[PDB]
This record gives sequence, C-alpha cells and structure tokens, in this order.
Amino acid sequence: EEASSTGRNFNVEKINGEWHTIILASDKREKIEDNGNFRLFLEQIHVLEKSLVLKFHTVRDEECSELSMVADKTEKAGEYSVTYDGFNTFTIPKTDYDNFLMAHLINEKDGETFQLMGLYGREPDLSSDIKERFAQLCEEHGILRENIIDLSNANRC
Ligand code: NA
Ligand code: NA
Ligand code: NA
Repeated sequence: EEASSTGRNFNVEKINGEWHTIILASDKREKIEDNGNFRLFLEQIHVLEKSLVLKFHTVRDEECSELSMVADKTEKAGEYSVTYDGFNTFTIPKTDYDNFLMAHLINEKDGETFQLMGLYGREPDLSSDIKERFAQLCEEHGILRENIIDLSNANRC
C-alpha cells in the first residue's frame, strides 16, 4: 500500500529506519551536483512525536562527513520544516514504506527559492520501474530529466 504524508491514512512510524539516497533532482541543478550543499546521502530517519531526525553524510574529495538535522512538524499535516542552508519545508508525496520514499522539498535562501526532489530506498538501489515512477513525479513538478541525478553508484562511504 502507498501513501502520501499529506494523506489521511499516512502512518509516519512506518518511514522510521534505514534509508539510502538513490536519485536526487532539482530545478537548480548546481544544488545537487558534486559540490552542492543538497547532494545529501540519507542514512536513516528517526521518527519522534513531532519531529523526524534525519542522518546524512556529504562527500568531498572522496571523504564522507556526517550531519544530522531535526525536521519539525508544521501547521500542515504531512509537512515538515528544517533549517539547513536556508529555510526548508518538505512533504513525502509518495512512499510504499517498504521499498521507496519520494520527498519534495522547497528551499528558500537569500530571498530566492528552488525545488528539490529525492528518491530514497530501503536498500542502496531501487528497480528501474520505481526510478521511472520518480521521473514521472519530477515531471509533474516541472523538473526535467536532465536535472535528475542517479546517485546509486555513489551513495556509499
Ligand atoms: Na551558481
Ligand atoms: Na544495484
Ligand atoms: Na504523470
């Protein structure tokens, strides 16, 4: 069964645990390119009463650097906010809990904005069918495939 974080039947406890960054996408491609601040490799999501603790690592010159962020629930169900390289809010438009998680985030910094979409998997990779479903979801948000980057062969330290 699939759900959206903004849907009535969403069960946030079910996204707890191990996750891996499979694909990242953005309408500002530089943000997820090699030295981008949003080229983030997820490791786990810890679900709390009104927050999610996100554990990630970034990579630079082949060196991994850990980072944790706390995302707080906002006034809208299914929406979380977090301060990181500006102000971010995000939702999970689609997850099946057991294989994949698709997130949609809006970043605002210095009076600007951009959209970030991420495809996360329970294992370090996902099937081609799930990756195509993600490309379709990015298209629905106006993000071209040329701005979608598969990081499945670069998500391990
Ligand atoms: Na730039
Ligand atoms: Na694989
Ligand atoms: Na579509």
